[PDB]
Amino acid sequence: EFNILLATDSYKVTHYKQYPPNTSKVYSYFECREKKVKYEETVFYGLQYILNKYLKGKVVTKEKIQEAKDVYKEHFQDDVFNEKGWNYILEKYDGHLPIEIKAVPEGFVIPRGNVLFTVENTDPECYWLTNWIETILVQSWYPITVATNSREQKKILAKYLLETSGNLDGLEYKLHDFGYRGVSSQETAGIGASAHLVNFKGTDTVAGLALIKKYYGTKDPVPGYSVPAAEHSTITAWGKDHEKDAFEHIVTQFSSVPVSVVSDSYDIYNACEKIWGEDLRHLIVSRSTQAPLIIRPDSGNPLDTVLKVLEILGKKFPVTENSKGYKLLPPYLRVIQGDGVDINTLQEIVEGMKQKMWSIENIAFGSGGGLLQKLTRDLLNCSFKCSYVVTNGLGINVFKDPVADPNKRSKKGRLSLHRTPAGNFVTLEEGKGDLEEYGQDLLHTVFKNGKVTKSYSFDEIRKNAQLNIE
Amino acid sequence: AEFNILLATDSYKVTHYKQYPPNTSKVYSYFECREKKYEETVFYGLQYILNKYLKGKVVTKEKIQEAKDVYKEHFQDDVFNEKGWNYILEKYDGHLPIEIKAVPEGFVIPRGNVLFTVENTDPECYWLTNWIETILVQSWYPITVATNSREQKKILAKYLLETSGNLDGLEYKLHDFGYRGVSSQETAGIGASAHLVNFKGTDTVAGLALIKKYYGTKDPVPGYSVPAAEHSTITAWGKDHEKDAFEHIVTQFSSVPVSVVSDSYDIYNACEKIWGEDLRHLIVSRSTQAPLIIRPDSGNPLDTVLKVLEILGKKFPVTENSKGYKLLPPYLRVIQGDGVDINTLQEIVEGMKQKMWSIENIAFGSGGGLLQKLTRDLLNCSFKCSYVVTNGLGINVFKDPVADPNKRSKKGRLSLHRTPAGNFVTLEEGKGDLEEYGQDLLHTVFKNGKVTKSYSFDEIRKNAQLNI
Ligand SMILES: CCC(=O)N[C@@H](C)c1ccc(NC(=O)[C@H]2C[C@@H]2c2cccnc2)cc1
Ligand SMILES: CCC(=O)N[C@@H](C)c1ccc(NC(=O)[C@H]2C[C@@H]2c2cccnc2)cc1
Repeated sequence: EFNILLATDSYKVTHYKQYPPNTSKVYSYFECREKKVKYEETVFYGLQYILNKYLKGKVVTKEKIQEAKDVYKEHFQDDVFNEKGWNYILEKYDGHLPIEIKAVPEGFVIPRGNVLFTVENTDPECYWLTNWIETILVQSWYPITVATNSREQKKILAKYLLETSGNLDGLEYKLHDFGYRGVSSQETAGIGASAHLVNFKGTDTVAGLALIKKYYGTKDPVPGYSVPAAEHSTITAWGKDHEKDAFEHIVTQFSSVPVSVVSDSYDIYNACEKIWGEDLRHLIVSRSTQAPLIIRPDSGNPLDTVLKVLEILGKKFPVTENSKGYKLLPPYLRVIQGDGVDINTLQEIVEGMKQKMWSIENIAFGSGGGLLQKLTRDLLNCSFKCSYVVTNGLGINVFKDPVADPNKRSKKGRLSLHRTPAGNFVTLEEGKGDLEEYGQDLLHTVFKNGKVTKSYSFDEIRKNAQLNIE
Repeated sequence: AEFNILLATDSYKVTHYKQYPPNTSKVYSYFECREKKYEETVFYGLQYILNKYLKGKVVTKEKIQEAKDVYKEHFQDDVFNEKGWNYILEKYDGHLPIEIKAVPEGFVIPRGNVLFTVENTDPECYWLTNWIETILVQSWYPITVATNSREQKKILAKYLLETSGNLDGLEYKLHDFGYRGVSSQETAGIGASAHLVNFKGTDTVAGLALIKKYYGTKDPVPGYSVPAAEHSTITAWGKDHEKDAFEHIVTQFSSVPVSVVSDSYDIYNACEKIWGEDLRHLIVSRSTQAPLIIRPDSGNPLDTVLKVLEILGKKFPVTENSKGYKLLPPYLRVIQGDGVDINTLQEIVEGMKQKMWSIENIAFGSGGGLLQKLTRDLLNCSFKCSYVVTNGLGINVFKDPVADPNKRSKKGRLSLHRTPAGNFVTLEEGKGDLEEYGQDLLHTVFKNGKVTKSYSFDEIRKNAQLNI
């Protein structure tokens, strides 16, 4: 089981001995520092999961202190572990962290370079605890980056949907999470899935559903939805020469709901032209508007394959023209490109579809790796730094300012986020927020002395994270 | 609020029991790092998955009811295999009627070879094999971290041997800094443990517990670290008191090696004026097993390394080694942790060599590059069904997409063999049964809810060793 005393970077175990003597306060903040996709604004999401799962309640025990002591004595080949400091938290506070965390509400969309959350110790003895928990808190970069990058792809889809159709109907289902297998772990799967679900309602990553339910909650039955679908194994197990039968059995089994059938197993073109287009057409043209056949390619160049499929289908099914003058497949027939989809290639497919006058109403996208795995902490320059210290009754504004990288320069003093008269955000430095020139601080206390003092519903988060779209 | 395997799959897999050919009794599948840099792969991390997520009673009455309620709402239709999961509950007491045979953990295998196979042991559970594909495919991550980390050990070994004549302390030349740069607490432990198959330097503590609990070592810990400063422990002293911070830290860690981040304001000024003059006397006096390790952390990774080495060279006695390469005094080293990945580490060792600096003078730290900036596509980690039994007839199945031939999967029952030349080969269409040459290298690791074969972390370390 989890032990906070073993959930930090090794070197942090040694830091209590490095601060100026008589330091009573170490105050730190997190931001997405200002740097082909720009990501000028970020979705703040995921901290509440960290607060509940790892920082709330009795997190220090005598067994946990002892387990850490023996581990670090071997790991450092020396005694540097602060047994005294951890025992103090256990005796004085029943193992509850004397820490205060202030954060902007979850789901809020804030421009780059603004304070998102602050961390400070409430007990002078625990000056070292602020940066101990940097490691566990900085991991919030991941739900932040997934939610931000997913929202950016919703902007792309929203542009082209409206451009080629004049409406945003079913925008919530145009980007589907297929990333469960392509992530580093079961926990990353739940965190990442949940962050995509702030923007969309389509997910195959089940892990995300339980995480939202336990850490946020919803008034809705489920946070995300899926449809019956096929894989190479459920097609190929019939034998090459029985591909038609596989398709016939699958589409008949799921006739009252939409069904995705992967048709690239041997020859995507033959499957669309002959099998769906000739041989099984009678089962396809009969389907409900609420229950279409979603044809799925999974190989080759994403744009070219998508195009080639749409024309092959256009030449075997009645392709109507809309109010914007864009080619639209019949409702009982849809498409899903779930291969090689990331923010870049998604932009390319929808632009290439617009150029060949194909409506975005015809396709939905599936993304795995590019959605939940192909992201780093550099993408948004998610960083945690110390901005203020109190040593021997004196408070000072501290920061890093490396000569070779001015982008690595951090903020000074006590910070606050404010709403400007023009309706924007400004981060105030050096305690200037106390004057409330631009009203009250937008950061709220979300954690204080082992207690989660403010929680957000996933419904509030979704609303806060909405697209401007005007 | 605990782990439920019925909710641990891709949603569409919940529907596949209704899609396989009628009267299918067996579904046999395998894993490989498909062929296209990264010629061979370290097979690592399955033992973690089997023990944590697959062994024992993974099915309970409450778990079936949890999954049923969710999937009803998730699909807005009843497509859940209540009967099929209750069958595993009543018959096997929630144990998985699955058999998994894998190549030994740590084994270095070339691309496009069978690494592990999965099949159902009961005909009612034909659907079970690929339900657990999602959880098993996640083994891509420990495999890829272990493979990419071993690849950087190859680069480091080449240049350390070239500039010093030995491979001394190679296991300490690439240190894990990735704990904050990963996506979760669970990823940190899997990833940190995967780097520790090749190295012994880590700041990702989460990796030690995983090793102790799922693999084990003769030694008390598989990974080691030293005291080190951070910008907060420097900057807290004030901009004018960088020398006081430095002095205090090097004094606190006087008898052990200590890393001090020196770029807070001006890396070059901390090297020439502070370390090179004002505190020089506290550096020249240090023990060979307790040096000062200067840490640059901004600027161009190679230029900074060289400019720093150039400065320390003009303030500290630089000597020529057995290979004719510049070596700093034993009480002084450099750690380059910023912007280190496989490509940049190459550029830095490449660059240092041309400038006649021994790789003895430097250790590298890698965060995101080592544990995060990796994907399933790096080694093309894939799980596919190669064999089925329908109406008592065993048919060899595969996929061969016209658009991509590199996506073609293997057919029939597989087995892995070492040829007499010493290379490897995967036998398809049940050809293993001929016993042409050598025994199958895939050994049963899982059977009917039980982990049948295990490896210690020391065994895995042995297997994953470089040739030289
Ligand atoms: C919910 C409203 C709706 O009707 N949504 C539509 C748009 C929709 C269309 C297709 C799918 N599923 C697939 O394609 C799955 C086979 C592919 C897959 C999953 C996981 C991993 N790898 C591949 C899901 C939903
Ligand atoms: C074990 C034998 C030995 O002595 N190894 C040497 C090579 C060694 C040298 C330096 C360090 N640690 C550092 O520099 C840490 C400050 C940097 C850091 C850590 C975590 C996250 N971000 C940055 C660790 C080990």
